[PDB]
Amino acid sequence: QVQLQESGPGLVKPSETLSLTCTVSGGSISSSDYYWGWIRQPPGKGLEWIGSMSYSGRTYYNPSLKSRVTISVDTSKNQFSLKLSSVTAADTAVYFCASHWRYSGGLFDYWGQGTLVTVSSASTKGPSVFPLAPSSKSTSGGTAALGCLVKDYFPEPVTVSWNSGALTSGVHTFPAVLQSSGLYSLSSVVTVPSSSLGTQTYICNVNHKPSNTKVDKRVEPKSCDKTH
Amino acid sequence: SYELTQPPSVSVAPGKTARITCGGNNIGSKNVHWYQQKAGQAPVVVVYDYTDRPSGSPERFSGSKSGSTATLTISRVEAGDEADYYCQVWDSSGDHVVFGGGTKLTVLGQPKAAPSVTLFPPSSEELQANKATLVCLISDFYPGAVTVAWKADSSPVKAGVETTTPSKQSNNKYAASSYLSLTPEQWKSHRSYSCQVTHEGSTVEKTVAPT
Repeated sequence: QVQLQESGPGLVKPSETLSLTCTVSGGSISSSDYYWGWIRQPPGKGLEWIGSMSYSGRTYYNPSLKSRVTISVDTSKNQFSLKLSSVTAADTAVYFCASHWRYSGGLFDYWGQGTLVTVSSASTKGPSVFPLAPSSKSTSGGTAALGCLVKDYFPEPVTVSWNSGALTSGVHTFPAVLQSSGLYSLSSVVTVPSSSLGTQTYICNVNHKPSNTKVDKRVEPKSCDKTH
Repeated sequence: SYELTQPPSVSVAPGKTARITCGGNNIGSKNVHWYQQKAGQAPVVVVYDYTDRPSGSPERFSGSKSGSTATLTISRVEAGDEADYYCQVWDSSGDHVVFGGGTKLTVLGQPKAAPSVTLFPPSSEELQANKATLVCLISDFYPGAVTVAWKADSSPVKAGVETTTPSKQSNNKYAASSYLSLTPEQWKSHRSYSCQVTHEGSTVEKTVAPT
């Protein structure tokens, strides 16, 4: 019966102030039977409740967040809102609004879809890529491991070819971590013939279109394990 | 303040019964609701723990309560039951909402596989650039749910860590990665460092040293 949808800015500059809005239909914001809630979820982590507000006036808060959160309702538009202040990289998350059914101790029975909020500068930054060299350890006999580290870039996405697409057998390119600083890192690996490590050439081709850079990176074995 | 404790991962064969636990200091005396959430969706409540009348849930879902461990029991479990389940309570200490950390329920549909781990130390290049990253690659594993601890001064490190969540790969198992962000001298100090991947009560460990 109750439906919710969030409106937000996508990207928010550090230190500044996040402001979301939620639109409801199928119930009035003014019901004594409901509270109205904000719930966030950082990517691949858990659900964190932010706060809940009643028309009546009562407002409940997440204790580690009370300091910086503000919540407001508007009966005329049948909407409600959130403001999160002095916003940091650790605030990047999907933010949900939900109806907060006041009974049985409180549950959220109707949810908006998400809205992702990344807090980061709007700036654009290509990546430094370094070689992940193959080791005596990076071998389980015949199969060796080696790759490229694609560190500190923004924003998504990044594309990683090997040699030049000329090698695609045994290449898993991992998803990227956003890491508290505002930046992304990813790695791409490739398994190879260890017997011919010292005769071949393995080159990462890293493309980050949002910066028009495109890095080639040759990954030679560990020089001190050279085989001559 | 008040905490709810959930296992990070749980795997059942189809048709078998899944038990998901939620630990809180006498959780038994409070309403305990459960939420299902599938990838890229919002949570749906799957246990309405109504006060003073029967529960609400789809067939074969049932929330049970005992002292200090609520339980979400899914019987004759089905593939489409694969999800993260969250328990939620009200800590009226307090006056706030509390969720557990969530549990990936995996409905076993292919043979179990331990993780193939691979740790990479900082590159000499990156070191010369006044940085240092450790890189733990985890691959060829099912179900897709690992937890990763870094340390090895044997002391738990955390604080430098970021870890991806598992993802389907080419050969239909799962892959994941963790990073321990250092500075060259931090790397220099300790004799060792280890990435230790827990996977279904198992543990594959790897270690590196500034040799």
